[PDB]
Amino acid sequence: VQLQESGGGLVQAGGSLRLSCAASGGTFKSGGMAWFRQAPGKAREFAAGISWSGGSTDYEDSVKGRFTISRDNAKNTMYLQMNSLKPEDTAVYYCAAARRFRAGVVTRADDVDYWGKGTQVTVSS
Ligand code: NA
Repeated sequence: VQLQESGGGLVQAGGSLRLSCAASGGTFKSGGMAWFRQAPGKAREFAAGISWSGGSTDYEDSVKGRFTISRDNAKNTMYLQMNSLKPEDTAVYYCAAARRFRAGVVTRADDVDYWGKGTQVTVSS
């Protein structure tokens, strides 16, 4: 499975941003998926996760209530809606996926088989 992020760049504090991730549309598919984010020289920290079907989600504590993760398995996409952006949201955002067999919410890098290249998001006053 390959993954590719879209969205990003310079965004306004207090605004919103939607990131998207394209996943394989062929014979190999993602299971659970997630967004991770990385501050400089830090590890890829979990931000939001979603089960294969989309029925279950989880969020890092500082984004709960502001971020929504969703997916469209018909089109092989996965989205992060990021509201009320904060300076602390500045990071490289990575799309992540488990193998299809692991259908639960992904919350740990140990369970991420497939990574995107990442998209930088810089929240400016
Ligand atoms: Na990529």
